[PDB]
Formats: sequence, C-alpha cells, structure tokens
Amino acid sequence: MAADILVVDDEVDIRDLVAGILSDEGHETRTAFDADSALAAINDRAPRLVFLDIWLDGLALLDEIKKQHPELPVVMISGHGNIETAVSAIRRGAYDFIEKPFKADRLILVAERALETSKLKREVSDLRKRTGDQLELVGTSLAMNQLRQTIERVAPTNSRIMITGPSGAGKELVARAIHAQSSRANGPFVTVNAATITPERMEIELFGTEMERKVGALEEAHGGILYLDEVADMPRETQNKILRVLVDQQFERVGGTKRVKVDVRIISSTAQNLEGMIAEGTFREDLFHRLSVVPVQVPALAARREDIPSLVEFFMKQIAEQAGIKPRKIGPDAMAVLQAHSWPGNLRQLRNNVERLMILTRGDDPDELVTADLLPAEITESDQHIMALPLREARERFEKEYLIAQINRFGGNISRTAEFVGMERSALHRKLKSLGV
Amino acid sequence: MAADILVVDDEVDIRDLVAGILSDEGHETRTAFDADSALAAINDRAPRLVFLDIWLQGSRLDGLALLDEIKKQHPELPVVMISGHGNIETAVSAIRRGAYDFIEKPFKADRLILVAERALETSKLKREVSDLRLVGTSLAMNQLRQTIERVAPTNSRIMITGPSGAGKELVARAIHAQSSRANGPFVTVNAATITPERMEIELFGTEMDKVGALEEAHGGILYLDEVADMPRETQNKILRVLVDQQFERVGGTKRVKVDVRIISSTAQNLEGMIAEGTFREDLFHRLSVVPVQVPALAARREDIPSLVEFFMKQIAEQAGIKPRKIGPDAMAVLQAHSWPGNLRQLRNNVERLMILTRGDDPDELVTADLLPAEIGDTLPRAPTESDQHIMALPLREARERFEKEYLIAQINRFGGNISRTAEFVGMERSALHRKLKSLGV
Ligand SMILES: Nc1ncnc2c1ncn2[C@@H]1O[C@H](COP(=O)(O)OP(=O)(O)O)[C@@H](O)[C@H]1O
Ligand SMILES: Nc1ncnc2c1ncn2[C@@H]1O[C@H](COP(=O)(O)OP(=O)(O)O)[C@@H](O)[C@H]1O
Ligand SMILES: [Mg+2]
Ligand SMILES: [Mg+2]
Repeated sequence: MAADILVVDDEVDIRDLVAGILSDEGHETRTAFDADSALAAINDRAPRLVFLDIWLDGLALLDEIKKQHPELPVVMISGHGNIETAVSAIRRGAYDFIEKPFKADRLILVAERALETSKLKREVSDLRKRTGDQLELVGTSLAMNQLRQTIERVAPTNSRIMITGPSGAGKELVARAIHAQSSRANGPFVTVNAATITPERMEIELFGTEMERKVGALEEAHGGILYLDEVADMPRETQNKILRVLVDQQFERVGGTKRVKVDVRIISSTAQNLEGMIAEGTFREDLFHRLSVVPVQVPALAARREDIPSLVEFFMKQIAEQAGIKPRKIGPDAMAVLQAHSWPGNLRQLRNNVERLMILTRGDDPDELVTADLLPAEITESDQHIMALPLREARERFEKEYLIAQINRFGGNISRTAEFVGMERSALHRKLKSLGV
Repeated sequence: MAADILVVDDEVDIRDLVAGILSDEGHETRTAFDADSALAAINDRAPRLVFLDIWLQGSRLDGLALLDEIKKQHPELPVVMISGHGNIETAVSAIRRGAYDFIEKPFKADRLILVAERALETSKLKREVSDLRLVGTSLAMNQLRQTIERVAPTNSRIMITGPSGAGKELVARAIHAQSSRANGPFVTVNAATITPERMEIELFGTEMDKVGALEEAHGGILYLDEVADMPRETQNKILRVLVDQQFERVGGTKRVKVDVRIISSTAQNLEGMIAEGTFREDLFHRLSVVPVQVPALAARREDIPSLVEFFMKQIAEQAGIKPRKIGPDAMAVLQAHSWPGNLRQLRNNVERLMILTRGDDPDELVTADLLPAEIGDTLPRAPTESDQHIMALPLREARERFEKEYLIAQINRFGGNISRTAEFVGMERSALHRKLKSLGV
C-alpha cells in the first residue's frame, strides 16, 4: 500500500520527480545522489523499495544493496537509449526497470508490483514459520545423505518418480524437494490426496467439470508436477482413468466431451505394498508398472534413530517460533525411550510428541529436563466409558471396577476385601454377581 | 519457466510477434483474434497467462469486456493488457478491473519477456500463500470477532490478554488483516524465547561494525508476544517508541524514526508485576489503550466440537489422513477438560488421535483411551489398583467421591447449563439442583 521508498539518482529533477509522484501516491520518500549517500540512507533505516539509476556505478551499488539486503527489491531507472544494461541489471538482482521519460501511472504501477511481490515473499516466509512447513530435509545420517543425493540425481531429469516409505517419513517433503530442484521448479506443484477425497468427487477433483470454472488437478498441474499422494487409496474406477491419462496425456472434464491435453511430470507415493495389492486384485498391474519408473525410498525413522536428537532439536525451534515456548532439554532417559520407539507415524508422530512435551512444560523452570514419565503410554468400549454414560450406569461401572480393583489389591481374598470396602462377605458375593463379575 | 500463454490481439502482426518472442523464450504460446476464439482457447485448456489487447475490434466483446469474462471464469489467471501509445488512461482502467500489468506498443522483446516472467512469478507466489493458508459459534467468539472488527480500522495500540494457546497471535493477525496496515509488515517478537541480554538487539538492532524488529515493522504492525518478558531497559526504550516515534540502536546515539502500530500480548499478570516493581506503570497504560481479552478454551467449551472438526479438516489437508468419527466418549472427555494449553493443546491432541488411528477401519470410532494421561487422569474414569486415593476409600465414600467428580465433569462439559447436564445424566433439572446442593459441589 504506502511504503518507505529510496530514490537514488545523480539528477535532482529525477530525484524530485520520482519522489514527488510516489509521495503524492501515499508513500514515504527519501533520496540519495551516489553510493555513499544511498548506503547511509539505508543505514538511517532500511527502505521497503529502492529506485536505482544505472549510470551514477549503479550495477556495483545494486550488488552491494542485494548482498546486505537480499529481500529488498530494487527497480532500475534507465536512460531512453539503452535497454541492454537494464536487462543485465535484472539478471544481477534488480526486480524491474523504468524508462525516461515515464508516465506517472507507470511509476505508480511498477512501485506497487515490486512491493506486492516483496510482500508475497514475506507472507510466504511468515506462513512457513506458522505451518512449520519448510522445504529443508534435516538429517545427518547415511540414510538421509543417500536420500539427498538420490533427490539431486533424479530431480533434473523428466522421469516419473515413485516414492516409497512409511506414513510421516517425509514422502511429500521429498516430492517438493524434487520439484524445487527440477526444470519445473517455477511450474505448479499440485497434490491429489486419495484418502481425503470422497469417491463420488474423485473424478471432479482430477478432471474438473465442463462450463466460476472447476479446474481439475491434471489441468492445474499443466507445465508442472502432479503429486499422487498415496496411490494405494485409489479405487478401481480411479486407477482405470489415471492409467488412461498416462497413455495419451489426455482426459475429458466431468460432464463434457472436450479432451484436454496436458504436459505433467508425475510423482507418486505409497506407504503400502503395491505388488501384494496386485496379487489381492486391489491394484492394477499396468498402472503400477507405469507409475514405478524411477524409485525413491524414504527411510523409516527406525532406519535412522541417530537422527532423532537432531530432529527433536529442529522441531523444538519450530514450536518455539509458532508458540513462544522456549525449547527444552530432553533428559537422557526420555531420549533413550524416544530413540527406541518403532514410530509407525515416523516424523509426523515425533513432531507431535515434541510439541505435546513443550505444551506440558511451558510453565516449568528452564534448567528442568523433560523426563520419561511425561511420555505417552504408547512410547474400554466407546459405549462403556463413564463420561459417555448417564449417572446410574456410570455409577454401576465405577462400582464394578472399584470392586474388581480392590479384589486384585487383596489378591482374590473376598473376606478381607469385603471388610475393607465396608461390606459383609455374602453381600459382596451377591453384589459382584448382580454387576456381572 | 515454460508456461502455457494465451495471446489475444485483433492484429495478426501483433499476435505473431508476442507468440513468437515468448515461444522463443521457451514458453508454449497459443493465439486468438476475438473474444469467442479466446474463450474457445481457454475451454481447450486453462492457460497460465493471458496477453490481451484493450481494443479487440471485430469481436463479440471488446478487450475490457473479455478481461471481465476471463477473470470471472478464472479469478487467479493473470491478464497483461496490450495497449497503444497514449492509451494509458484505458490501460490503468484495466489494472483496476483486474489486469496485472500492461505492455505499451511498441515494445522491446526483453520488456515483453520481463512482463511475462513477473506476472508468472506473482501468480506462483499467490498460489503458495493460498496453499499454506476464527472458529466458534459461542457468544464469547462472536463478541471477540465484533471487537476485532471495531478496533482494527483504528490507529490505537492493542493489549491482548488471555492464556497460552487461546489465540492471541491469531487475534493480532486478524486485527492486522482488517487494518489500514494490512499490506504492511506483521513482525512478531517472541519475548519468552529471547534471552533478556539479547532482547534490545532483537528489537532495536545494532550499529554497523543488526536490523531490529521495529525497523522491519516500519509501515506496519509490531506484535510483542509476551511483554512481561521485557527487561526494564527495553521497557524504557519501548516507551520512547510510543511517545517519540523513534529509538536508538544497541550501542549508539543514532536516531531511527519509525511509524509502527504496536500490538502487545500477555498470558501473565502485568498488574501484579507493576505492584512488585518489575514492569513500568506508565508503559503498561500506554500499551493498553485498547484492551482485548481472548477467552480461555474452558470458558467456551460450546466450541470444542466445532474446533475438533476444524482441526481434523486441517490435519487431513496437511497429512493426508481421512477425518474420522470421534466417539461420544472421546468428545465428552475433550469437552469437559480444562485445557491449560487451550486451542494449541486441543489441536495437538486431535493430531495425536489422527496419527494413532491412521490405517484403521474408517467406520471405527476414535475412543477416549487413545487420549494421554493429562486428559484422562483429570476426569472421571474406572479406577484401578494403582489409583491410591480411590483405593484408600471404602465403597460408600468412593462412590460419593465419584458422584461429585462425575457431576462436576458433566457440568463443565455442558458449560454450567444445569438443564442440559440433567438431560444427559438422566435427571430432571430441579432434582439435579437439589442433588448438587446436597453434595455441596
Ligand atoms: N527430513 C526431514 N527433516 C525435517 N522435517 C521433516 C523431514 N521429513 C519430514 N519432515 C516433516 O515431518 C512431517 C511429515 O512428513 P511428510 O512429508 O508429510 O511425510 P509423508 O508424506 O511420508 O506422510 C512434515 O511436517 C514434514 O515437514
Ligand atoms: N478461534 C480459532 N479458530 C481456529 N483456530 C484457532 C482459533 N484461535 C486460535 N486458533 C489456533 O490455535 C493455536 C493457538 O493459537 P495462538 O494464536 O498461537 O495462541 P496464543 O498466541 O494465545 O498462544 C493456533 O494453531 C491457532 O491458529
Ligand atoms: Mg539519472
Ligand atoms: Mg489490436
């Protein structure tokens, strides 16, 4: 909207003209005539945008501004004569360029777009800190290093990827890392979660509808990557259509005849045994062979236990950022129990456990260690729970469980249990029977 | 970038040149010479970008009318207009109507290349923020939402009070989003996380031999998460920001002017701190021009079922776990709990339930036994040989203690509504009242 802009030019009429139009728009404008006055203005306060004259030199100052302030957009002011240098400045780090003489509306528009893009990148950084959704693969283990090198090798190719690994191991993160290291890194990254899509709406989610517009995952993925997250959750009807899209890169939109042609790089994943599903007749053999082109195996947390301390530390920093809870020191006993667990939910389960620990100790002293007793049990019927029952039934269940527990406490000695609970021997017998013990 | 670009211009010379330059850059370019050919091309496949002439002669709809039709069908599809020299008023009109930018005839190939790249980059960044990104029907939530709506368009300093995980930061972002600084930065300072020795450096930066949060927040909002953790020297410096709209960097005399709207929060008793001499009296009153209280989750138990459903849908989107049916037992337990970690704690427990039931029968209800000890052990449940207090008591005393604990827990669950509690526990309401009075609970 209305930001702090620094106008760097050697001519006063340009400094006054640019600063004038922008200030009149609602911005705060400061000026500088050379590199030293520019660097000093940035030292007074970091601006949200810079307008830099190519011939002051401009390109050297452009490198310096971008070195110290990578997130600060710089728009070049260029002479009518040469666009070659203005284009050279874009490659060196400049956002855009403006040509003399310019219309005021052009100057206003360029400033707004440079600020909008800068705001979008800042909103991206801010939202990644809240989602705890960064694109970095933490792990010093050999399983992690081999995975990182597999990513580095398969990403620059155009090959179809098949990702195998258990739930929460990092299959989606690997797919995003493959995308960020591919030729389609600037192209879209579209995800299809079969598990979280109703069967009655799968066709519409993948192919869209004929004519505000409902655009399917395949059309949205055109020129980029389509991530089929957990293919094993696709019904027979869905498996058929996917196979059919793989043969010709074409499909119809639901309700329509129009055959849309797409150009998509497919990355698939499974935490399931697909070859076994083929034997059970639940998964198509032709689909499997077409999706299983280049394999990428993401290791289980059980295959990289030595990474758990580094991951706990990494997750504690994310939650410190999200919640404002200071990171804690995990006790050697609690860490030993964590490192020994089988982790069916892998890293997603580890993060969830780290977050619960941080919530529970939020009030505690900083020097206090997180102890093994704080760890949950894994590390009756719904109709029978006391909280879900009315008073009489809830009272009856409590009475039954109390007596059962008191009997076990006295190791089956009914007469001593009776005496302690405040009952006569035969009355306890009749009560136990009436309660169905 | 290898994008699908639709080029719409009535001039064949123009279409060929735009399609030619962009196709030579590595893009896939398509052309149309009127509205109907353009809409037929969009129907073939939605492009990633549209170049659109403002005029469009010999067409069913002109350039601005087609711009409107493209944006209606595809709101996130960037449209760059093609305009003639001296047509800037009509081009600026297209920007206000939904166009991303415009290119003025005649243009350099490198200019067209740069406009395409910038439009696509902005489109992609919007796609990221949409992918990554206040629930409750309670009067409490409705009052909070109408408080945000009222004070967000003002320029007044806010003091947000409430327990940890209740939604203070989310309230601050909601105020930011509805304020005149919504396009400005939203900078947070986690005071509980920063060491007292590094607090000044984080807020005010250092002289060069570095950029503080206040300098980053210029033009926007600075969110001071937990003001109680600020040292006395930091307190005096914030006071100068509030009164003088300026400060000095760490180890300097150099003035730094700032235009910030401060939002402060605390889960602590600041009044208790002023009484003890650890927090400045004048600073507290200046920080609390407009007080906003976020209610504890235990004070809005009505919203727990809605929050459970909202959090399930959110984890479904993140993890790819199908949302499940929470058993009446698990819901009764979740609703009755005190929640010292509030909405964060609730969310973390819903995620826990979805992680642990991943791969189980979709019909199978999520039961209360899956919840951890801090949830289950604070509420009525079947006793065991390990429950020292119950075991030390005889039958009548143990049954009376259970009655008291069960009724209180059910009351909590129903937010103190005795008529609703009576209905569930199997009593008439006056009978429940007489039973509570008799029990003295
Ligand atoms: N190597 C890693 N380093 C850091 N965080 C990771 C790593 N692998 C996964 N995560 C995180 O763990 C969680 C689960 O990972 P995810 O990619 O969704 O796995 P999957 O697709 O196998 O279920 C996510 O929050 C993700 O960011
Ligand atoms: N009413 C609400 N509806 C949905 N989610 C909420 C609501 N209030 C808070 N949250 C969520 O609860 C969690 C804790 O909120 P947060 O703002 O971080 O609390 P605080 O700042 O008080 O510690 C976050 O995940 C947040 O998005
Ligand atoms: Mg000049
Ligand atoms: Mg024309």
